[PDB]
Amino acid sequence: MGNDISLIALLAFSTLLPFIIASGTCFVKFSIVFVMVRNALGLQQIPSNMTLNGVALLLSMFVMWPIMHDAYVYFEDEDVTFNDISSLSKHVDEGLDGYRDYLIKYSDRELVQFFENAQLKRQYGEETETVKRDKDEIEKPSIFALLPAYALSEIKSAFKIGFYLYLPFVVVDLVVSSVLLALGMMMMSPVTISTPIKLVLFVALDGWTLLSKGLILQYMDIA
Amino acid sequence: MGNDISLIALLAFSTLLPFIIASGTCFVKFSIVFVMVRNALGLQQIPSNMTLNGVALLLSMFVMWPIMHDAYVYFEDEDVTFNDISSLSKHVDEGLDGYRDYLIKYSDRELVQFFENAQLKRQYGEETETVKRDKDEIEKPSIFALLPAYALSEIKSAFKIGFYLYLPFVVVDLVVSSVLLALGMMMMSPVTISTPIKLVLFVALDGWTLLSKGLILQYM
Amino acid sequence: MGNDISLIALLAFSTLLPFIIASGTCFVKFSIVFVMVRNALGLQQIPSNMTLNGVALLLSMFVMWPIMHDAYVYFEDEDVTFNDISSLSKHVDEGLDGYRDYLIKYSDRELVQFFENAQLKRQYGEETETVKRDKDEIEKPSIFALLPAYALSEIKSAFKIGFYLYLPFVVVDLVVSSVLLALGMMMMSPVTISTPIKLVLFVALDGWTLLSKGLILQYMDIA
Amino acid sequence: LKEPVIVSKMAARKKITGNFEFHDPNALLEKLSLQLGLIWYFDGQAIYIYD
Amino acid sequence: MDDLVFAGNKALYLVLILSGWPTIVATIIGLLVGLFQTVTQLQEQTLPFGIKLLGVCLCLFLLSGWYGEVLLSYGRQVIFLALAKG
Amino acid sequence: MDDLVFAGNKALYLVLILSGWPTIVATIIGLLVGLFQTVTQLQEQTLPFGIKLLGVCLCLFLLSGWYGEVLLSYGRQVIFLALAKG
Ligand SMILES: CCCCCCCCCCCC[N+](C)(C)[O-]
Ligand SMILES: CCCCCCCCCCCC[N+](C)(C)[O-]
Ligand SMILES: CCCCCCCCCCCC[N+](C)(C)[O-]
Ligand SMILES: CCCCCCCCCCCC[N+](C)(C)[O-]
Ligand SMILES: CCCCCCCCCCCC[N+](C)(C)[O-]
Ligand SMILES: CCCCCCCCCCCC[N+](C)(C)[O-]
Repeated sequence: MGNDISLIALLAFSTLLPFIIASGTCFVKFSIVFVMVRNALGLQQIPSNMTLNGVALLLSMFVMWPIMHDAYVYFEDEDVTFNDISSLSKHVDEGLDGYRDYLIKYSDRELVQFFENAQLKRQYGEETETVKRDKDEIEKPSIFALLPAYALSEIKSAFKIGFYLYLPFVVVDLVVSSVLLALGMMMMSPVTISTPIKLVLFVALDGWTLLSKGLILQYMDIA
Repeated sequence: MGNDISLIALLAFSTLLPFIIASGTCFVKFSIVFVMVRNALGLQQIPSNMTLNGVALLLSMFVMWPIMHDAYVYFEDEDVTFNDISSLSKHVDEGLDGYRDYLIKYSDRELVQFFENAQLKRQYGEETETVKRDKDEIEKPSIFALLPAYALSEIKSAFKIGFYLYLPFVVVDLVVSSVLLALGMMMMSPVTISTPIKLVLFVALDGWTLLSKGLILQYM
Repeated sequence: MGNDISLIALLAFSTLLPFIIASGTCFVKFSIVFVMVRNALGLQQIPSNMTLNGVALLLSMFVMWPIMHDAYVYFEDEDVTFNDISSLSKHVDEGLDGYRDYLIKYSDRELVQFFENAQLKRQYGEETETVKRDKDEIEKPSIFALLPAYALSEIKSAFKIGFYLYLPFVVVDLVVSSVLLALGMMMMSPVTISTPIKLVLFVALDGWTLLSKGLILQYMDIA
Repeated sequence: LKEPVIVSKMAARKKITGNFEFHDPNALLEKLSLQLGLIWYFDGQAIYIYD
Repeated sequence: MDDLVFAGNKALYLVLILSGWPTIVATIIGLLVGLFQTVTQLQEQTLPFGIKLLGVCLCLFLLSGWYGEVLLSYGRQVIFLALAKG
Repeated sequence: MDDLVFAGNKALYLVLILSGWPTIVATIIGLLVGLFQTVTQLQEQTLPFGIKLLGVCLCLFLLSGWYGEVLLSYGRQVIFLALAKG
């Protein structure tokens, strides 16, 4: 390396990677969706969590790789050397925008602004605004403001998907229990019979294929 | 590197930093509240503790940042002249008042005063008439008195918030049980019917945003 | 020993080993199948997971050994030293073909191809179209595409098996209830009688031998 | 102006609207510099504008 | 603690009125179908269950919108109380 | 020692006292409805549930206060017995 501080910064980032992946990437969504699938099928032990997480990580890799590569190719250019603090600072700042875009595409601006106004001590932290005036706030917002908003915005999305995924199986359960009451076999627990029906239903839908494809298609587009 | 005993003191503090955050900052409260949300929804393993703690840590920085900035500029940027034990002691102590005031804002007086008297250990077993519940103050309690009173206050506040969060979800599933007993279907457990309802209720409320906003607003 | 970087590669591989076994190997299928059989018999604690996973790991070792031995012998060979990046990289690639060709028999073509389409560099218009000949496309899709398609297809095929295993026990569970109703003993719980029948049926069928044999026969060829 | 113009990314976040004439670019440039708070320079090849 | 008193009492009142309506409908249907079997002197187990199911499903199709209004209102209200001090 | 025995006994005694009234009213309602259904022959079975839900909730409203006073006094007592030794 040509600069000891550049080296230090690089190693620090490399040490923080897993928390950034766990808090600022689509992994947050894909991790949750598969576990909800397993619950809705009513399985305790199987598949293993590390099998599901392994798949989730592989899929998230495709989505995020283009940004990592763009930033690497941008930073490895030694084509300019820097007269001053502000020139360097701006050169660095302009490199993150490929990431900053992706966060701002999916978070929800009203939080972002709320946090911005909060880390500044401004006007005793919260005050009323008579006038509503939007100031190309897309380029202003700090990453330290963007990250939580993204996290919460995407957890919620995962719960929504899990809700939709539960309904078909609930139908099966109530139907089995009703036909058993029609037969008068009142003592017998449905779970002995309803489980295989759920299994064959999911196998016939081929839920893993549809689910995996649709998740990616929300972020990318492919022929 | 200036005075090297000041260098030793800086490296020591830097080593203890995570326990101070874990026991004397609102991280204490945010960490608990989010986990209780997961329990009230009845989920066992998702979201990960990695995610919930990451969020709590981020949010708490906004609240604490104004204080660290002031302490930094007070100690490190300003050059000052001082010459003796008393002048230095006073100079150092005065720098902490910005944090001290935060603790005293969120700590409960009779407990702080008890710990003060316990560490003087004077004349001990002093009665409730040695106190008269005074209101307005220029006292400056010790920080070793203030830290544990703070921790023990934050925890109680968290439990209180967790009381209210459980209620709606408790209603949601006793209704489901009663409807299933209105039908004949007493052999079937509510849980597989009840969970999706709780998830829609929570998204319709957008609970994550109301929680984060309201938690911040207490410290403004 | 040898090239310092080859050493690093060996140690990295050996560090990731259990996640590969857990995500790109038949262990995935056997683990699921045995647990589903336990649930079909209706046992909550017998055998232990620590017994079932031990058996599954041993059975998987037979299937996977020949590939590891062949790849080892292929690299422990002094034949050549390499002039150039393209010669070295194509020599490396030709060693993994045995594994690549194992994954190809079981992953599914359409999902594999979709993932390969996903990796290509983005374009501003939709990507320029292509069709490619079999020696890449049939013979040599990339492993970062094959691996998740394999995992998903394996899970699916496992659920399918579990479905068939449930059917005879469902039959038993119904018949026994209908006979108790024919005798009027309407209040007795039928679980108390159906469970031992299920066990008798499974031992007389010798289900463990059949499962253990046929599962291996799906991958090995024995005469 | 007959010259290429380079504008800082700090200044490019300001906005304007209206109907304008460019009879004399230099004079217009000066009036707008003092009305909007810009600063500008000219090295003989390109005009540079900053906040 | 007037706040804890309020939130605690309302939770139980809501359980009682949310659950009452389906059970009332089910009981009235149960009684009428039990009577009709007596005046007809004709008997079977399944007819009351069959009708009860339809009665409850119609009850839910009709009222469910109001169940949502009531639960959202309570959900907001309790959060504001919990975070009311600041 | 005797403090231990005393506190453990009292725990069971309080369980008995608090739970006693709801279970009484659920019994009396069960008997009355069961008799009524023999006095006029009606073979419903949710009617007991429908009535006894209202019966139990009503007395939970009535006793909501005494429940909290008893438990507070007990908690203070046992905390004293545990810590105040000299
Ligand atoms: C047990 C009754 C559950 C009813 C649904 C509870 C509210 C959450 C779902 C509906 C929310 C209302 N909304 C937004 C759809 O209009
Ligand atoms: C819906 C069943 C569960 C409701 C639990 C409500 C707990 C209320 C706790 C306080 C009771 C004593 N009180 C009313 C004097 O505060
Ligand atoms: C037998 C089903 C029991 C479901 C219990 C919950 C009922 C209220 C919430 C679902 C309402 C559905 N609806 C009417 C909107 O379609
Ligand atoms: C088959 C039983 C399904 C019960 C749960 C149905 C989903 C929750 C109701 C969603 C709609 C709520 N609503 C009517 C207020 O819009
Ligand atoms: C199905 C209800 C079970 C309730 C068990 C707890 C009883 C005490 C409830 C708290 C005191 C009474 N109240 C009215 C404030 O709720
Ligand atoms: C399940 C036991 C009966 C329900 C009451 C449980 C105690 C709740 C706390 C009581 C608080 C009394 N209060 C409001 C005067 O402080």
